[PDB]
Amino acid sequence: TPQNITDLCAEYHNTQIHTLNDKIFSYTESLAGKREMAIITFKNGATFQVEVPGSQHIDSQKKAIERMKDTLRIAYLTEAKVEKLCVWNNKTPHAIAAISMA
Amino acid sequence: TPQNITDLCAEYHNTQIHTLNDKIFSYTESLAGKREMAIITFKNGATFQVEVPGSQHIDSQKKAIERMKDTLRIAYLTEAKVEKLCVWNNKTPHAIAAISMAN
Amino acid sequence: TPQNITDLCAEYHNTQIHTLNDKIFSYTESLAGKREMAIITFKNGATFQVEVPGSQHIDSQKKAIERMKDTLRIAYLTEAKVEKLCVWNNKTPHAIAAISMAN
Amino acid sequence: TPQNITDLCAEYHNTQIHTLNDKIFSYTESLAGKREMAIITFKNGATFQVEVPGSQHIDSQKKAIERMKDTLRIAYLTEAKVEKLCVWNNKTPHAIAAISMAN
Amino acid sequence: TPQNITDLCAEYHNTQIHTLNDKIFSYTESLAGKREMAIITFKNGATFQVEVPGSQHIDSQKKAIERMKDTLRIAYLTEAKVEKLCVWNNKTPHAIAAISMAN
Amino acid sequence: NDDKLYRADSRPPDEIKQSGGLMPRGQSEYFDRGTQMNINLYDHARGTQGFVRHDDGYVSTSISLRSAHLVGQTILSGHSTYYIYVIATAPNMFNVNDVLGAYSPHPDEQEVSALGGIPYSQIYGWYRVHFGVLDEQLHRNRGYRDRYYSNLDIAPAADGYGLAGFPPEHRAWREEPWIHHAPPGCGNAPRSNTCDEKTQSLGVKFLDEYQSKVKRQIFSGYQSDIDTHNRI
Ligand SMILES: OC[C@H]1O[C@@H](O)[C@H](O)[C@@H](O)[C@H]1O
Ligand code: NA
Repeated sequence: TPQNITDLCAEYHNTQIHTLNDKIFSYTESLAGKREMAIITFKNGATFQVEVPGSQHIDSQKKAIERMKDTLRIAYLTEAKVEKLCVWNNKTPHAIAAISMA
Repeated sequence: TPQNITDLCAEYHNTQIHTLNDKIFSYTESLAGKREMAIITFKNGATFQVEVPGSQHIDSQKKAIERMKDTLRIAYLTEAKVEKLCVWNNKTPHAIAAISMAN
Repeated sequence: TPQNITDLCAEYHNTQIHTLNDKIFSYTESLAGKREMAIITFKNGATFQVEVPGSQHIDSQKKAIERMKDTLRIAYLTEAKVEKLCVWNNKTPHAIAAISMAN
Repeated sequence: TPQNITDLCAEYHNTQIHTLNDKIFSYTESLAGKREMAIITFKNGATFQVEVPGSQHIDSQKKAIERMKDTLRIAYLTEAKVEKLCVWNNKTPHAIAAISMAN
Repeated sequence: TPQNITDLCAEYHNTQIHTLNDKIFSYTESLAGKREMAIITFKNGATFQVEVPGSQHIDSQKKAIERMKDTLRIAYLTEAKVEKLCVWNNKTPHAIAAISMAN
Repeated sequence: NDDKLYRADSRPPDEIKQSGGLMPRGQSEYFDRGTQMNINLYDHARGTQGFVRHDDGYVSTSISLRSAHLVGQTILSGHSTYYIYVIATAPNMFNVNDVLGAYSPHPDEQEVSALGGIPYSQIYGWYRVHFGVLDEQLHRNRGYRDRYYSNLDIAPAADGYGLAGFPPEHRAWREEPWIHHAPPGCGNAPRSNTCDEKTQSLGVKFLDEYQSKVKRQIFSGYQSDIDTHNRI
């Protein structure tokens, strides 16, 4: 219904677009209790998370959180250029809401 | 049962075939609440979505919607040429019902 | 237990082997209601489906139907040579029961 | 707990290690009823199955059986050299319990 | 929330960071009952496991254990450099809690 | 290391992608080994240049952009548009002067040649050349893998001496270093078609082995999306 990631971001409070136009520099993944998450960085040091699933997520988001972590791993290993990230900026690191690749 | 995407598309109301014969230019995916969707774009501007699962979908479609986003993602990443898309032309962006890939 | 696809095929009455020794020419996938299926073709025109899950399938086949759709997509994208298909031929397109890959 | 495939295999009766150091020659998978299984071969004729899930398996193995079939498909398509297979030798074909890949 | 693997590791007892800056030398995977696990080695002989899931893992970890086995299998095949592993050292071999890949 | 090689070629990027790379003459796809072309470095290096050398199962490159441009201007004059492909080093690449030694036919050219062609993933990108003028903008190839190829180099000459492809009666096979690497039927071997058949089969085996490494890298990345638990 939004046609692109910028319009999607504008539908939510506490978000912003980061324009990276760069491949992921590092990919980190944890299975440790209460920290079942992924973190990625870019060569400029920008750091981002896919949050641990929690009470801030509705049920429909659970499959999507898993899909995002799958997308970040393949994007890292194929050196895919990421165009933009939409994130919640009230989290540290900023938490990924959406990704675009072009 | 249909032999191809064009015959499949014709079994449905409010559908049409788009013919791209091109790789996907952009792939966008979202996990935001109520916007768990994907959007693709072609270099000519054509934009399509995989709809957020909802009341318009029967249960047997849920796994297929998940598969389609997986397919679009890997098609994008591998630069696979997409032949045709069957889409519902009563959504904006037009909603994908089926994809065919071929060179 | 069968040791190859020809022998496995022979355990069912309504199946046959097709020998392709060729990569998949097109891969088509649908999420449309009642047609949640995949279709493949080869350059000679031979066309095959992975059927929509139905009353003909036992519970153990459900996961395997999904695996077969995974298999065909990645076989398509990697241009892997398909040796043989075992199919049910009381359906059109012929419905895939098994696949063998070899160069 | 074991630190390698040979030690892991040794924990079970009716097992043995095959040292192959070779890529998979052929990959076969089936969604036919009661034969939901994978079969691989090597160029020297050696043939191995991943068993149909059944009462010889405990519930925790079910997820690993599915993972193993994916591992074998991936290995086949990538022409990855398989180092060793741990198998049960009281089945024909010998049934895979574990796989190692090195380099 | 931690911003990197070193800070994540510091949150846990009986945990250690190994700095490898190397690709995985071997990947082993098992579906044998009570040994549904993965083992990796590095060329210097360092050996690590993904543990068999059990009651030392909370429910939320179950999915993540499966993800880590997916990640290790494919990191091995793509020869991806692993930067660091966060591991529990109250197990032999040390058990993986987290992985970072860079360079 | 991250060293690059360069090749002028009239074939455009879309065709390169469909072909799986920059292919030798007669070959329409990299991995599709249905019809097996002649692989012979000596024959390849001696081939005549309206194409930059690409016959007999190898594709030639230069060691700098300027060198490849100058060659492009010599050989591809009268293509209003051509491309200069920027190519990573990897062990499918042979330094022709090193492998053929004093029998390298065009040693001033300093050519490096890829056995079986240059797979798409080994292509960093490309410049467009319009009426001989290099466009300033390098177009980057999405199929490229930098960490992979920047950790690899060209083949050492010792891996190529045995593939040099000299005729059985050529004196190279009786001289160092090639005498230590001569295929069966070549040189001082009794009654030196065996030599050429063995050059061919050795080349096919080299390419089979090399192709397994490309498949492993590229097709493993293509399968790094799988999430087991979601299906389990
Ligand atoms: O198990 C799948 C098969 O089931 C049979 O009953 C049916 O006749 C076949 O067409 C095929 O669908
Ligand atoms: Na290199």
